[PDB]
Amino acid sequence: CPEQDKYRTITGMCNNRRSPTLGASNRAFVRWLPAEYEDGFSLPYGWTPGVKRNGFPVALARAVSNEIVRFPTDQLTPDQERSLMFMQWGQLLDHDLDFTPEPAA
Amino acid sequence: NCETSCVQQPPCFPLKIPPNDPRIKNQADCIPFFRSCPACPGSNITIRNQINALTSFVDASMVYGSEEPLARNLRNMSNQLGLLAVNQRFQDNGRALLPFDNLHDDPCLLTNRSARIPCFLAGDTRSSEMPELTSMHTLLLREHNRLATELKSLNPRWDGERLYQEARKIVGAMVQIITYRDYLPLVLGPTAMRKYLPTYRSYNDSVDPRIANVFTNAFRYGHTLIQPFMFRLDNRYQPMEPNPRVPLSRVFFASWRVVLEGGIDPILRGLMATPAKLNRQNQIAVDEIRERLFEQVMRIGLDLPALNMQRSRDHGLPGYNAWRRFCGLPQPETVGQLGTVLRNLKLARKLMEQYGTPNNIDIWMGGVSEPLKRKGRVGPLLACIIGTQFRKLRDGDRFWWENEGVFSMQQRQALAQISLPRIICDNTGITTVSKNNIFMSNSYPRDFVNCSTLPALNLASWRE
Ligand SMILES: *[C@@H]1O[C@H](CO[C@@H]2O[C@@H](C)[C@@H](O)[C@@H](O)[C@@H]2O)[C@@H](O[C@@H]2O[C@H](CO)[C@@H](O[C@@H]3O[C@H](CO)[C@@H](O)[C@H](O)[C@@H]3O)[C@H](O)[C@H]2NC(C)=O)[C@H](O)[C@H]1NC(C)=O
Ligand code: HEM
Ligand SMILES: O=c1[nH]c(=S)n(C[C@H]2CCCO2)c2[nH]cnc12
Ligand SMILES: *[C@@H]1O[C@H](CO)[C@@H](O)[C@H](O)[C@H]1NC(C)=O
Ligand SMILES: *[C@@H]1O[C@H](CO)[C@@H](O)[C@H](O)[C@H]1NC(C)=O
Ligand SMILES: [Ca+2]
Ligand SMILES: [Cl-]
Ligand SMILES: [Cl-]
Ligand SMILES: [Cl-]
Repeated sequence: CPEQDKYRTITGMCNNRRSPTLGASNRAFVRWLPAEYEDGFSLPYGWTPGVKRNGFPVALARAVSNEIVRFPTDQLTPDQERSLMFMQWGQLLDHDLDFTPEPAA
Repeated sequence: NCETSCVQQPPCFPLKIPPNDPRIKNQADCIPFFRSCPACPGSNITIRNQINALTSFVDASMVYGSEEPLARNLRNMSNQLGLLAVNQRFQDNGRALLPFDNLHDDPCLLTNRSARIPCFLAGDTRSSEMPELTSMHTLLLREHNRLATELKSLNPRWDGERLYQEARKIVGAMVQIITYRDYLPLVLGPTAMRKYLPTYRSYNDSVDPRIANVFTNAFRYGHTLIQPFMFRLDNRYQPMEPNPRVPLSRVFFASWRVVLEGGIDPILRGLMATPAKLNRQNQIAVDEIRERLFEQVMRIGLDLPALNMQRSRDHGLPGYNAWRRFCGLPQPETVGQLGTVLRNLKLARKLMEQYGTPNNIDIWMGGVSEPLKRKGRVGPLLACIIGTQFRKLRDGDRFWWENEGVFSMQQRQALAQISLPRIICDNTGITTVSKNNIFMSNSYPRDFVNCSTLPALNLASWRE
């Protein structure tokens, strides 16, 4: 890493001089808690039919969405103390922080 | 191909359809899903982990890129002005638009076949996902070029590289200020702001600045803020006819709406003068994202809240109680205890019915279910996850705008005057903007002022 620098590298490399990949692009996320997979290392909960998570059936994300998230859009409560710009900055900001790649179709 | 089939084979993890679904009547159908790429492909040793393709730093990497070849290609290399490349086919009332990207399977081209408007090219690949996002991306592009132009007048001997880096340094600090000064206090609330983000003291090189895997899901709390329409307003802040309220299912990847439907000014006015959707325990997320997400570019409309929950599983994220314990927050075991935590027993009963145990509640689902902190837009759990992350990004950033040596005292004093309404004033045809705080202000004309009353960024202390 250069000893004197006025500017960030594009990749984030060398921002932390002791561990120069920290916060740099194309690196694995840090984990604040150990991962929980159906097999302990790779398969996600819900992959194997009949395989339970912590003694209970894995709820379908779609069913959870239908039963808890679904609501009549006409009932929508506008936030009197927030603008739509508050939502938009959040997405814009998320896009400065993280993009999780997937394989192409 | 996870978009075309329902076969559960790598890299696909399709969402299964429950019986009596309000939209998908065939239980053999699915919601498309590609598993996030592993850090160690095909390993029998590693515990699967996902990759962050971007710099974790609040450094405007969504404008500049997180890789060297893309960062080069986003720049205007035709001269020594240190500018970002602009669209060579179109302009928004004499003002710059983002360049077009060159994708083999362009999803923007599908939103309006006849229009033939491809997706935009920016530092981040999702720039065209919604025209409100594109407008924000376009605004920051013009601001970089505006800063580079004024810096050129001030320092005529600065070459392209110097001008680009100095304007880039400014844009990043502007994103940092808006985020921590204006955005985050309104997300966390004063109590969580004081707890998780205490006054900045100094850079600490022992603070890990990486994005935590859970943050990629917890920060999706913002999906609860989404209105079902894209709102466009004219110079009088009145609904812009004939399409003032476009359903969100018809704006996803709709770059043609920016190009051919009035530019970024009606979209920015709509953002400032329309209230956000309030997250309520009985009104979590709208059907424009829950039933019709990406309807125009996919074989079936996606369900964003369901994808968030499938993603937390794909990423092997612990459930609600494990994250509660991590945050030093009580972990409810019973339906009565869950009810007390959520100050809503009816919602607690529904969560227990779906999940069986609060230990299994997916992090996004339990996080957005929590009652909101006073003057905040998240409950205790999301405030701890979000607060912790943004503390690490600030404290573990050597290029944080307040870290000594990054800017001079005079530049820091000039930068403290910046605001998002001023950036709108300086780079658009909008002459009437929200009063500070822009994220609170939402009612025209009560919360609005003329641009001429707002202080501009003083670049004088950038003269070498
Ligand atoms: C520089 O920053 C590090 C890391 O700070 C940690 O992360 C931040 C984002 C905030 O959440 C901080 O509150 C948090 O401390 C500081 O080092 C850390 O200090 C604590 C306290 O000394 C360490 O905890 C100890 O852990 C051992 C067991 O492993 C116990 O026996 C001790 O009693 C104590 O709990 C922690 O491990 C350490 N972490 C690292 C990565 O070094 C550091 O103090 C701070 N420096 C300054 C000048 O602010
Ligand atoms: C117009 C507004 C928004 C969308 C359209 C949108 C869409 C998504 C989708 C499709 C994903 C990927 C989902 C999947 O796992 O399959 C996604 C991810 C993330 N969002 Fe979304 N989002 C819109 C709006 C917001 C707002 C306002 C957010 C925050 C305040 C927000 C955050 C996020 C985050 C952090 C992710 C994960 C990103 C990653 O890849 O690491 N979104 N959103
Ligand atoms: O935040 C994200 N936004 C979009 S649009 N995508 C892409 C969509 C296309 C189909 C699969 O996912 C993401 N992939 C990973 N993260 C994101
Ligand atoms: C580069 O800059 C010049 C001068 O501002 C401009 O005319 C030209 O269109 C720009 N080219 C690109 C690719 O942005
Ligand atoms: C598609 O684009 C054309 C302009 O090229 C426009 O006239 C038409 O109304 C658009 N279609 C829809 C459904 O909005
Ligand atoms: Ca970044
Ligand atoms: Cl994590
Ligand atoms: Cl997106
Ligand atoms: Cl105006």
